[PDB]
Amino acid sequence: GILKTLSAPIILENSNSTFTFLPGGDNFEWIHESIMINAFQGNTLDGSTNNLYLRIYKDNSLAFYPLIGMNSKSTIKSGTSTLIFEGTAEDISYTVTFRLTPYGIWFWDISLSGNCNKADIIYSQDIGVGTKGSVNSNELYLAQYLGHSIFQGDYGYVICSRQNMAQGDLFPYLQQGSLGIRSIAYSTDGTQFFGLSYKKTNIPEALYGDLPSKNKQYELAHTALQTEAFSLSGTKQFSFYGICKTNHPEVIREIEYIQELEKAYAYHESGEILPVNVPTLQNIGAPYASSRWDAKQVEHYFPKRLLEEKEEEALLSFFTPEKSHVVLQDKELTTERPHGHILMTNFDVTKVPQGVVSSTNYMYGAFNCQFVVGNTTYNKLLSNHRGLLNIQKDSGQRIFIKIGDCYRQLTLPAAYEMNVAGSTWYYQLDEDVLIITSFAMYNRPEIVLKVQSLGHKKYDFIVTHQLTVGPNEYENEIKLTREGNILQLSPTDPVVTNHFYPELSFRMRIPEDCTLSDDSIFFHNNTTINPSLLSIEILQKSSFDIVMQGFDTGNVIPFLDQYDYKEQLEAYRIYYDQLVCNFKLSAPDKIPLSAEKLNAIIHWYAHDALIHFASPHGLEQSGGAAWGTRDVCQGPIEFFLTTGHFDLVRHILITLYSHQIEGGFEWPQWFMFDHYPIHQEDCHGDVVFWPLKAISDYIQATGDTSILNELVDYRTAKDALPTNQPETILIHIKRAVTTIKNRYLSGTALISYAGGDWDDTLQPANSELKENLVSAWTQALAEQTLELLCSAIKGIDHDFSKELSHMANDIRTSFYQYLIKDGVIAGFLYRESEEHMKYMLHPDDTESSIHYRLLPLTRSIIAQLADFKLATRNLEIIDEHLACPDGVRLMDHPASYSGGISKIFLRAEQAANVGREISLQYVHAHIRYIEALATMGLSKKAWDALMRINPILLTDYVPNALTRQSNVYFSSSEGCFDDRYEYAKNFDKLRTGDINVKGGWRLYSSGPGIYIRRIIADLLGIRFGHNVIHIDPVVTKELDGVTLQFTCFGKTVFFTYHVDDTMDKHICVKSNNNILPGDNLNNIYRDGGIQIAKDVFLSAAMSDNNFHIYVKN
Ligand SMILES: OC[C@H]1O[C@@H](O[C@@H]2[C@@H](O)[C@H](O)[C@@H](CO)O[C@@H]2O)[C@H](O)[C@@H](O)[C@@H]1O
Ligand SMILES: OC[C@H]1CNC[C@@H](O)[C@@H]1O
Repeated sequence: GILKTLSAPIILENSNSTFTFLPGGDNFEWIHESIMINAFQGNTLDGSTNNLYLRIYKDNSLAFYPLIGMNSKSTIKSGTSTLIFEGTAEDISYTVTFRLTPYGIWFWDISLSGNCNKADIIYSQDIGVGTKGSVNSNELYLAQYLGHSIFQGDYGYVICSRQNMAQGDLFPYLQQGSLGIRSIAYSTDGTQFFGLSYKKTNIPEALYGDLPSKNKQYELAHTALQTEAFSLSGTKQFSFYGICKTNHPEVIREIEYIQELEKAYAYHESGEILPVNVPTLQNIGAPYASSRWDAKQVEHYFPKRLLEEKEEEALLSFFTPEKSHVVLQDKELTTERPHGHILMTNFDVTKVPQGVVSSTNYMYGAFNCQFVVGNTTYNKLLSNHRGLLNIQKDSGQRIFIKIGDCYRQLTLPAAYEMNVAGSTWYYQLDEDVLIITSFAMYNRPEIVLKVQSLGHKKYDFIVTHQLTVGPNEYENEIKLTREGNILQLSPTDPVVTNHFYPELSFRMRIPEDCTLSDDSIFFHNNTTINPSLLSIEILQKSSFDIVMQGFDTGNVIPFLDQYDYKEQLEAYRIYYDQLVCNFKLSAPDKIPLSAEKLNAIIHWYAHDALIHFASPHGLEQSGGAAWGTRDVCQGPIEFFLTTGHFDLVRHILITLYSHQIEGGFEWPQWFMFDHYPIHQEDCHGDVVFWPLKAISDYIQATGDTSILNELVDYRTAKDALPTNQPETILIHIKRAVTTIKNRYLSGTALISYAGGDWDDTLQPANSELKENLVSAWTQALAEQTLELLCSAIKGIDHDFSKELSHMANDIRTSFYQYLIKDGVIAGFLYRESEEHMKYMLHPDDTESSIHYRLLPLTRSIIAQLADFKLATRNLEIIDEHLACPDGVRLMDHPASYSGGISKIFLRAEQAANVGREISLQYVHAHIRYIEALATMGLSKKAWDALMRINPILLTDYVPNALTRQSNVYFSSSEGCFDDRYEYAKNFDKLRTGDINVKGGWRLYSSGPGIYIRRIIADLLGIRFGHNVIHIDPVVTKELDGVTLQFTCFGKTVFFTYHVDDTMDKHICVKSNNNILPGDNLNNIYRDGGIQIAKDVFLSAAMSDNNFHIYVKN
């Protein structure tokens, strides 16, 4: 069987515009010249996110009715550019006329007939305002750059929106308002309209009240307008309108296009407008959310609880001794981002993995989205999760359960339990509990769904699956075959449609007695709308399973007889223990809370880091697949070096060097690491340093200078294909170093900024800024990297090593000579020539509102480039200008924002949303601050900083932090500022904790891996070198008497810490009371740690594996 693709059957056209709808009149794709206007495509079971609601007020009730889409009771007629919806709501008769005019302008003309005392209308419209590709790739991201301006016109509120992030070359625009009726209130974000409560109730919260009339610049661009209320006795008529422009290079200052709007309003099509068939749902009800569990029920299902989070004495979340994290219903209804989880199969940890199976799931009944095998974008069976509030709830795998006469889609459970192997949902039903589990198999490319009635009661179910079989829903036809209870799914025309994985297939094992269809079973007349919705009806069962297999290379394996969760959980526990070298903190007395948070989080961060490495995607950032060049060089390499996964790092490095670009001899920004030849050949200015630093770190850790002699190819810039001109890794390095030498500004060793540094929002706004800026952060990184390379290469190429030392020293000299003034490292220097220089992000830049930058302060310290005086000053500057309760900030003031046009920096001046790097607390940079503090031996500050970004019981540690998912990494911390203007004005509230702060994007980040390295290597102080162990703790007094279990060179040992201010030496290490000999480490800021030979360490370990570490702060 060939599954066809969904095509929207209602197609409205007019000059430069194609607006399509599903048969219920739900929005599908609204396109004006290449610009997609809506944010979300409707689906055949939920409809679309937009609507028009009639509300009727009575003395004892408020009622609300959708007028459009499949949830209205509307009949529909269509012409070539017009739709007419007709129906009744109570005893009001209505018509809604949709018009698509030639002017990139549309209208919803409403007509109401009847008799009632008080009514109003709410207009509701999700908005994208980007190319179709940008919208599809990430709606949240696109929304962040969509800047809303609010005005009063003739008929109250009008909302004008400019997309600040370039779409092709264009800055597109929307305007929305009302005509013939006043819009008395407005909102601009989906969180305002639907509310968090929607995730349980399935009712938009705003429908019960008044819109707030505030512009919230967040991730769910969603315009709502509320009319003045009116009585009806007779007929009343009025319209809403929209305007789309593909390019509006200026900032928005006023209502525009008034004359065009008037011309468009006179527009009517000449053609006939004829009835069309509207399909209707059959015995399908509203969604089903579980009732909440009370304290007694929680206690019964979860008797053993740790790290309990409570708010007003109600339990929100907790951890278990089995290493699970459990989230109770009330917590999800208070987190702006939805609780979720990524499952990933195990792989051989000595090699770069391939064909790794992954799946995403979310608390609110998204049981399996984005099931993939290998490439997370292309090698996909199930559609991605989108949005935040589950308005569109048809993606991936979903479950309907028959309650009374009606199938009801499961949404919000009573509890949601995550472990590294699986997720479990607990739904309270009438006198029963339904348990759903989606879990990864060990050693097999499988995810398994199990459904179990606890009371062994029988139910009817429909399990739906929005198929892709490729990167996107609705894009390609699918080949589906069935042999008994085994389905096989694969792309049609696999060689051609997939040159690179021509054998890509999937299989599903389905229950014995089930029937198979598309969405036809949902509809009264059995009409198929979406043929790629794979529906499985399972009648009168108390349990069932669906087993899902992925094969990137067609190595099909038979299904097991029994699929047991517990066995997988046990195998994954061991794999994750080994991955972190059996890390475990203990004490004989009460373990300190900080240590208890580290034991709980270490395995969660290891999982996040391993995903970031092997299966590169996140929760919000679903579109990844590739390795970022600077990304793989940080989180994964630092994680793997810390835990002794050296063979893996070697293989990563070989793969990485194979992706260096022929000719330019830099790296791409990102590249696929599988068989897909895709990369981004244009790079930022810092990227080149990262593979150089990483190979040098690898060489220092292992002594494996052999890597330098490996013969390794390059890739071509344009088509990302192998060049078949291999050279030694040493020569790869020499070529990359030449690109660095050629960046010196003339007369100096100042490294030109080029395409930007670490901060992707700080790309230069023009070519003069690109050529003439110098990033002090980049300068410091260069110095550091070239010094590290010098050492790594010293034994192999004496001469190149001397040239590397000269470079590093000249860079060092220029750093001190040009980038420091009055003891303050400037964030940037602008140097057109010796005669025309200007500091930026420095106190001398008195024109600017920004006078301090974090990044150079931390990197200069990490590298031991900053002398003690400068390091000490750096820390005072942080304390006085950058330090907040939620961590250290990237600058002392926000980047400029003046309506979206860039002057100096690109995305930093374009983002309308206070979030991501624009939040100024980008957690990765805070982690480098921790690293800097550790380098300086400042244990109190370091451990305090470690805790400020630890999501476990975060609200207890940082009182102004809003709670968020406690078992996942959060990438940023942003003040609750609705727009950039308020953010600038009341910025200082961040320093003093007088504004709440909330978490950013989850999971996908270098953070988890570099956090793990801070914990183990820098703070606990256990680091590895060539046949040596380095012991160099930076611990507080509360770690006195605490022990770390850690596997060293394959031997489990126990490091017990003693903090002793009265010692003579800085450090002493003892086993069986014998002092271990070794040499002192080099550190310009404090007394160094100790280097102990591996044979010596291991010999002591054989007699007594309890090492006692005496350290003086
Ligand atoms: O997706 C928005 C996000 O993109 C960030 O950049 C990407 C990076 O995180 C990822 O590792 C690679 C490979 O998939 O693609 C991109 O370079 C960017 O740094 C952020 O500013 C944006 O928020
Ligand atoms: O701009 C800060 C960071 C954002 N995510 C990708 C990283 O490579 C980058 O440094």
